[PDB]
Amino acid sequence: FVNQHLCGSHLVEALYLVCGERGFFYTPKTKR
Amino acid sequence: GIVEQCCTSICSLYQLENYCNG
Repeated sequence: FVNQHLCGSHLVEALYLVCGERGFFYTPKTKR
Repeated sequence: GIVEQCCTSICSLYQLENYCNG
């Protein structure tokens, strides 16, 4: 698949587009 | 977790869906 890297707010923005209408977890670890 | 997986290696939309609610 695609050779892209994302860090900080750029990784949050990609997760917001893929998941922000369902909800998501951006914390380094959680109870999942 | 989530913050290292695309910063230290590569990710796609199918890998971002791992961090979705569920």
